[PDB]
Amino acid sequence: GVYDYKNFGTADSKALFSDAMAITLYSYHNLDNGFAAGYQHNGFGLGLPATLVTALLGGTDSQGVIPGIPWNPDSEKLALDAVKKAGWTPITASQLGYDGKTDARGTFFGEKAGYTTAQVEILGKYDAQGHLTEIGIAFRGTSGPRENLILDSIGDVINDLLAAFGPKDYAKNYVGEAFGNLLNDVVAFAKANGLSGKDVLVSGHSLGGLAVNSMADLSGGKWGGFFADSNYIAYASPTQSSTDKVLNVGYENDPVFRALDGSTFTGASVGVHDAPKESATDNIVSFNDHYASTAWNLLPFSILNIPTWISHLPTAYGDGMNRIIESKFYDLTSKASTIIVANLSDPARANTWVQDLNRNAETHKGSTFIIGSDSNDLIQGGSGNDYLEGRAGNDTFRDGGGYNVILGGAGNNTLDLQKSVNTFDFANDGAGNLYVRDANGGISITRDIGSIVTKEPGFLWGLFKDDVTHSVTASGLKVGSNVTQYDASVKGTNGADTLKAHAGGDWLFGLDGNDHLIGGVGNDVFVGGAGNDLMESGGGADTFLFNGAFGQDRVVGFTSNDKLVFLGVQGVLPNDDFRAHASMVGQDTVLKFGGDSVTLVGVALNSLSADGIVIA
Ligand SMILES: [Ca+2]
Ligand SMILES: [Ca+2]
Ligand SMILES: [Ca+2]
Ligand SMILES: [Ca+2]
Ligand SMILES: [Ca+2]
Ligand SMILES: [Ca+2]
Ligand SMILES: [Ca+2]
Ligand SMILES: [Ca+2]
Ligand SMILES: [Ca+2]
Ligand SMILES: [Zn+2]
Ligand SMILES: [Zn+2]
Repeated sequence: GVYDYKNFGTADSKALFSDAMAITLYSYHNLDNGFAAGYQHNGFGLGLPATLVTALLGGTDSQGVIPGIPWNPDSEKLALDAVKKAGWTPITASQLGYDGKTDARGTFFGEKAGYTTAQVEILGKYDAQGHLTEIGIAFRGTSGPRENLILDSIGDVINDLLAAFGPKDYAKNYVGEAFGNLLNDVVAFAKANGLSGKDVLVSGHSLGGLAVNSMADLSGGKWGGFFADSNYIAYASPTQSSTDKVLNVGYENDPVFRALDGSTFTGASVGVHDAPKESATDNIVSFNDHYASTAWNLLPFSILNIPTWISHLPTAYGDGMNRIIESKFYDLTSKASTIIVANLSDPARANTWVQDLNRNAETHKGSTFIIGSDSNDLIQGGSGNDYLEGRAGNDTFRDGGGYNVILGGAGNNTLDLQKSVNTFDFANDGAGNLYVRDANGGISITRDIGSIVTKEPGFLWGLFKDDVTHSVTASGLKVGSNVTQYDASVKGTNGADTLKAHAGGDWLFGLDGNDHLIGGVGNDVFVGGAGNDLMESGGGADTFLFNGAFGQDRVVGFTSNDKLVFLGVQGVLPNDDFRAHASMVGQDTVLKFGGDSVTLVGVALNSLSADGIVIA
């Protein structure tokens, strides 16, 4: 998964991420809440006020209205209830033995000149018996003194800030300067409660995220090395530490995210700065009204241009990346996966297709994950391989080709093929998968899509209608009661079956259990399913399709004109080809995808070509 961290598995890494997000949002105390609500209801026509940028960078004399920043009067309680719902309670000064200042929210403040407006939340997570089990440190970074955020233009302010982070280790030393003594008290408190460094989660967003990287960098030498083994997840940070400790999460179109290289100001800092970085998630797109709009994108992309900070806002971090976490596709992803997250206002969502525009970013490689919202989305996949997730709402999908998985989710969902139904083949395994194969051979596996919309240029049956709506049934595609019949198939059971294709060619659906699939002289598509399946070509131009936890399969009689298709399988890195997954065991080629494998019986590895092994 994209948020894998150290050596936690997929699941623990996800629980870790979800906690980092919760304590990070808590540190802002709903700063952007009224703004996010306004954008969601109305769109981004009014753009983004300079006052919001200065608030994000400099903090607030709170809590209440600020010009151009709509204020939710329940900002504070909403935020506190939320962090608690996530399992976290602020720890008091008194619990810490800390002699310094906390305000009425229980927030802690920086300790040295230049750092006194810096903020941090110290939170505890407790088991059902009320024993402390984890400590959360959520940095809320500031630039320093507020009156310095209006002395020049907002663009000068931003530009000067960035140029100041690297010289004299300003960004590196930040947490040591601001919170050096507080963090000593945290060590003592951790130890008295039987916690070590591994039980501490450190997070924060922005200058907060810059603080997370600072603390990582300081963790080896300060506080007796106690936090060296701590968990560091930083959101939308301009900087990256020189350790291997920090998971730097951000949107690729967030102009603050990765603005600096380490903490070094470069020629790209004020432009597009989308070079790959080891600690970073490089290719997560926030598909919001700005990213989507030609008008908003007229000016060159730059942090110095305030509208672009729309993609920096913390509410869309929490909302969008939680949907990644909840995704059915989550365990297919990895750190550099291209993930497009539906982040449009209610107005834009009605008429805008969520798609990878690849705007202001290096060329996206490998498969694309598009994650919808819980409302009605319009989702467009590209001509390569796509994983499209509708979630709730009535969603409409389009896709331009390749191999795809399309998950309608709850609701009444539609796949609009934009082409004649005569250019497609439809198969159905009776277990909720409808397969859609285009005229070039590209297969989509679809679930929970009840309508297919075709475009017929000629009259269908003499009967029907440029756009034509077919209803997906157990027995075929229905218009009223025209049938487009499913391709011929043989279906098994969830036990061990032998299935035999007819000479004409059959989709063979093994399903669960260890199946024996006997193709014939014709063109078969083999779907062994779960279990360890033995699949025999039997002649023809055959396709073998692997999805999910497909087991340990054996393929017999594979030739040049046959094709393997791996779609929604484990262990695939962007632009892996088959060689990355291939080895010889005896006279057999073996392809491994996580703990699943295909053995090509009697096939020499050197005899194979990438064109017959599709890795999506
Ligand atoms: Ca990128
Ligand atoms: Ca596609
Ligand atoms: Ca949806
Ligand atoms: Ca849906
Ligand atoms: Ca079976
Ligand atoms: Ca099977
Ligand atoms: Ca065959
Ligand atoms: Ca199998
Ligand atoms: Ca063949
Ligand atoms: Zn306990
Ligand atoms: Zn056999």
